[PDB]
Amino acid sequence: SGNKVSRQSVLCGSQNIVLNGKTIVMNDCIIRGDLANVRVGRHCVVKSRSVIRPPFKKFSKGVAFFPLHIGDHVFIEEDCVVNAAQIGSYVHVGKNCVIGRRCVLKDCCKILDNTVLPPETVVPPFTVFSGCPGLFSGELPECTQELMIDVTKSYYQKFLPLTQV
Amino acid sequence: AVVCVESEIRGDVTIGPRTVIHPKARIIAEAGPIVIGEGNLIEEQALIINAHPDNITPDAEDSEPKPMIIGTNNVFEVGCYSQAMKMGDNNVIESKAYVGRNVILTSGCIIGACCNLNTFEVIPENTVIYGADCLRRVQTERPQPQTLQLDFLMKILPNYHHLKKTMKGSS
Amino acid sequence: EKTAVVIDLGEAFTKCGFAGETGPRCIIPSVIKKAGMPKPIKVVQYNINTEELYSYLKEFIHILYFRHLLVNPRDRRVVVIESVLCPSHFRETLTRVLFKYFEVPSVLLAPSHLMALLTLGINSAMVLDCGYRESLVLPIYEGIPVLNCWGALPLGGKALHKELETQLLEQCTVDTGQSLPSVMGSIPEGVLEDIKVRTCFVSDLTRGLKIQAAKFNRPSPPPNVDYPLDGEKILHVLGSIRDSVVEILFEQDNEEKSVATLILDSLMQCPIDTRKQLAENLVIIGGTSMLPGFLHRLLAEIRYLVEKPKYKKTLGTKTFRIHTPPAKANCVAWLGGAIFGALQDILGSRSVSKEYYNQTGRIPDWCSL
Ligand SMILES: Nc1ncnc2c1ncn2[C@@H]1O[C@H](COP(=O)(O)OP(=O)(O)O)[C@@H](O)[C@H]1O
Repeated sequence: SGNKVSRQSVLCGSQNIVLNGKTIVMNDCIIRGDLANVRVGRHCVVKSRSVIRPPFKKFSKGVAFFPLHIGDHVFIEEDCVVNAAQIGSYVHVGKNCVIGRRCVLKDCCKILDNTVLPPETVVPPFTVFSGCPGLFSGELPECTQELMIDVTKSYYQKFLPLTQV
Repeated sequence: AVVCVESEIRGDVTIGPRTVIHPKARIIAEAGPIVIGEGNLIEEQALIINAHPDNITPDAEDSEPKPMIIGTNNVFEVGCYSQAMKMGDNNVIESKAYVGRNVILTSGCIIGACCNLNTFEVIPENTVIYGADCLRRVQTERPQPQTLQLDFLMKILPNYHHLKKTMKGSS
Repeated sequence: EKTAVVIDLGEAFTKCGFAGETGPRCIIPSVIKKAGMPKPIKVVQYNINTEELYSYLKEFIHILYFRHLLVNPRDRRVVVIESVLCPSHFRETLTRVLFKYFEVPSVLLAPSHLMALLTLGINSAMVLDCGYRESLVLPIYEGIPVLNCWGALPLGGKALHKELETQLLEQCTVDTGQSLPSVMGSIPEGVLEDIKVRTCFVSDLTRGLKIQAAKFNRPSPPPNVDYPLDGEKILHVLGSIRDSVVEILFEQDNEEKSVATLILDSLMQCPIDTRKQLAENLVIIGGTSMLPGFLHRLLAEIRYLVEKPKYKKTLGTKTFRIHTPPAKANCVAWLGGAIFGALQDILGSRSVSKEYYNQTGRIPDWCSL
């Protein structure tokens, strides 16, 4: 849809990836969509050179690590690591970050750059997280969250066709 | 072992059994013969190295003639490299671990996220490092080399076993 | 009714909790982690712009009640655990933040030793506070804190940290990445403090004599464990090092300046009654005092210093029975503030009313009017 397919789009079994409207399909990343699911949504903005892959598909007898969980209109940065997380919608992600073990972020929850979290992490709605361990930077403003969502979709659709062959 | 076609190997690497290398498993074992273990899972985006060449230039009597090795249940995750890690029994390497040169990884080794391994440091058993706190010898007995961290490693290995059969069937 | 805001303070920390709160809800230092600024800017600043401090006060007090309280204190009073020697103008800047900015009901200023007296439930007392950067002895004459007799000297852990950095200049076997004597420039004293928390053990008085031998004409460096810092920085420190930093607390050669000197002389200005009183009416507060093997070695040296020539005659034979804190000596002061704010709602009259500061804009301290 809105995500203009990049010229160098490559991934390893990316069967779970949505054609998000008003987005920007970035290259240099990876996606293990054939393994499990991922909650993709329209109006988002994902950067390049990312590290995306589903954690598991609840590989234990009960319920192990789920696929993923994410939202729409989120502001995703670059070089982040996604593993055992549960993100929300219109969230401003951090650059070169890493998803904590059993992480859970609600909608518009801001993320710090190069930040991670410990085992069994959680985050509230429009709550800024931080630290190498599970830490909270603060809270994100809802007005700034919707503004970042709209500006992210705008800049995504703007720079989406940049040599996206 | 799952010798994946996408698993890019290089050089003479006499691997071992159950060394399921996942897709895009870029490696190098030419200047040092890296033998794989029994019960690991070489995930995507890895980087196995062998004999750091003359770019760094070891001007200290380069007469190495030493090959790398591996161990049982030592599954290394994505992002993390492998700069000739002399591993052992159940030494898992999580995401983005900057593997160091001379780190004799013993048992119960939980290589945390973004933990640059210490060169010329004897990695003893039963020690899990912290993420932001580098060289944290926390959990000296909780992360025990046998029955605690190795038991947790064998427990995580079950999903790796189901994934091993699934990847062998999906291919 | 309402639980008054009991807030501990000091050179190093700033703790808080409800009225009658039994437990360290949190521990905040006496600094402010300024946004944008890589280091947490302190608040214990003197001869400085009280306006930027006013900003620190507004923001810090705001988030401070959000830390220890998570609720607006405009309903209940605020127990302000002060201590003397702080700039009263700065104290009024705090007051204007309270009343003129947050419009709190009423507050009251009380020293630490007063709350210590509240904890022991006694009246006379000879108590010393082991402050961060200083020393603070305060005698009480049956509920009356003695003015002319006191203790206040720059004799705290901060100077000991300076001594620690001196040892870091001397004793430094930081491995490569293997000595590296203070090659790295600055030192994080907070990290050094927690290093002391996990390492600074305290020796014996005879070992204090061993340290005296180490000064002129070496004994028992163990127990001693090295210190590994992240980034290939491992170095060893002897036990004699940290014990030397503890033992140097009594250098009285040609100056006669120490802790016991201050205590003894403070008692020297006391009268006959107060002498035997403070001998039995004796307690010690302060967090710095809480060291392993220091209070008894300390006490032994105190009893030894009773044998000093001008003290056997004058003071001499006096039982120095000491009260003990029911909890951590540092927190015991905050606990005394909790004691006061817990069951004393009647004493709101003594608490500084907001109204007076509204119609006044000031508060006359212990001066005229
Ligand atoms: N358990 C302890 N052992 C040694 N020193 C301590 C302990 N607890 C606190 N301290 C130190 O003693 C001092 C007393 O704390 P605080 O009330 O913050 O002092 P001040 O009033 O001078 O700031 C602080 O410097 C603190 O670092």
